[PDB]
Amino acid sequence: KWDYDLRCGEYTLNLNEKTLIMGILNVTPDSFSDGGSYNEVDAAVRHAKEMRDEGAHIIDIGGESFAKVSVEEEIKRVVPMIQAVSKEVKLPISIDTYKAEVAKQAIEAGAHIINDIWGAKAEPKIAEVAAHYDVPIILMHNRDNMNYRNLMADMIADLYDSIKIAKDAGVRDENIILDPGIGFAKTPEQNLEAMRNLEQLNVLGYPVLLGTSRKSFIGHVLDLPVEERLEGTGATVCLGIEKGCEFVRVHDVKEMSRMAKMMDAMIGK
Amino acid sequence: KWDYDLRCGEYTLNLNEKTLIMGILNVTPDSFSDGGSYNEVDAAVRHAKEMRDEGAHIIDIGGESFAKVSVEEEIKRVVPMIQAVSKEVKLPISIDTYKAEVAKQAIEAGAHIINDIWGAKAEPKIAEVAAHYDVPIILMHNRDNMNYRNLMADMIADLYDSIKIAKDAGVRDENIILDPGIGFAKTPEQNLEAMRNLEQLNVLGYPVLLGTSRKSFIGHVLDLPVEERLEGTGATVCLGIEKGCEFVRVHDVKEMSRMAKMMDAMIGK
Ligand SMILES: CNc1nc(N)[nH]c(=O)c1[N+](=O)[O-]
Ligand SMILES: CNc1nc(N)[nH]c(=O)c1[N+](=O)[O-]
Repeated sequence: KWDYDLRCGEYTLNLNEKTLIMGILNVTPDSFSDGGSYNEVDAAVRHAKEMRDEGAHIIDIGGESFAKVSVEEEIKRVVPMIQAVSKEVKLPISIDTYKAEVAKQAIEAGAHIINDIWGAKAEPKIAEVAAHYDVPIILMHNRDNMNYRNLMADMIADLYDSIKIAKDAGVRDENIILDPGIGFAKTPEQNLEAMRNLEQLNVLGYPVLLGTSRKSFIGHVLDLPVEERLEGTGATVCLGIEKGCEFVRVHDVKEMSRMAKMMDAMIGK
Repeated sequence: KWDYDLRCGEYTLNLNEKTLIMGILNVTPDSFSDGGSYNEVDAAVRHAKEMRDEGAHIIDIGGESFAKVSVEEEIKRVVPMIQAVSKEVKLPISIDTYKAEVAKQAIEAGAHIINDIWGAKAEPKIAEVAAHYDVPIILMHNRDNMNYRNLMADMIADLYDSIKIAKDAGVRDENIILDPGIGFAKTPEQNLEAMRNLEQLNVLGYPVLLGTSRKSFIGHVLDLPVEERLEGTGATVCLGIEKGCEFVRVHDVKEMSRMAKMMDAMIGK
């Protein structure tokens, strides 16, 4: 399906061999620090190690989500975490940020991939940062409103607008990944419709990452709280893989890695 | 999709509303009994109650699987269990047997559905029993050999041979359910191919039940023992539902009911 691998500097990810698991780093800050304090960084490193041991392929690290923080404060949180994880855990790191300056400092600190929940629309200079460092960037579907004329047609148009911003900044096709933004600017009903129709995104010709883990729409369907959503997350991961996604972004790496390996064997990936 | 409901005597199962969950009753016999002894029956009733509370729609009960047993001995085991479950748990019961006489006595004891792992081929009179009591019968794909010319084409031919045996005995179309027999007369590789192609079975025009729970092919893929196959079972259940199956036969009812409910919401069932 893919005639290239994802080049992540010292690491390379094959897009044809298996579904790639992105583990969500828990990044809980210490209350009396703005810092790369031992407790907060050590906890993050331990968590990165555990996700690696349970089958993660990428570690996703962010700096907001928790005391309110300015850009300078966000960088001071995320940089020490990227530095320590990048030294201690041999996996590529994605930086979860929509801000150009955070992206830039995170890459300088050791991050390999930019993960942007606003798809280069909140701060278009992030695509300039991406193009310059020659890193993959994930362009997620998101909007400041839910006024769809036609959900899937509109998602694809919106994503194409993100692709144009990136390509116009010099991002190469091989460095673009798309994501439907499940749970962003969508009703519960719309998140289900997007899942049901996820294979449409494949027409744009880029790899697709799916983020559904523990999201409210699963709670809407099952009437279950956040800590009781493993089975529902699982269903979303399996459907996403059947519909052709190359990556899943998940909290529960052990369980979802197993589900994904089984799905891969069945579909012939 | 279906213009009829499954009529199960006092119970009715709708085939359009949700994926139907068949819970596998654990049926462990007491060693010094041939009997409906208290320990063995009480344990079965407790297990049926738990599966009901966790979302099961049907309870599957068998008499072999454990001391060796003749037909008379198999009936003496299963009848007391069917009697007690049928009195205490308000769900339809399927009798897991390929033997005409067991089926007949089980229905007399209160069973609603015949679940036949040999698809009326081991004892064709079982279809006569089915037609007479006007009960649904599950015709599973099975063979005494793995010599396929072409796996899916051969499974469909084999299943059609089962359908012909049932219809020739007077079984009505509305009382036929098919099952691909995952883990029967198939290599691990063939069980994966069958999963990947399960939607072909839908051309025959009958509802489909999928049984994958905890099976060796999942162990083959994940290199995990029987008690560590929940995530793999889950993947198989999700793929089966996406490929249009109406029932799943499972050990872990809580977890698989949740997965199935989420899948149903996504696919628009
Ligand atoms: C950084 N956060 C995310 N990133 C991507 N790419 N997709 C998501 O669904 C989410 N998410 O749900 O939070
Ligand atoms: C009674 N046992 C079964 N019955 C059906 N219908 N399908 C199965 O896969 C199995 N099974 O795997 O054991």
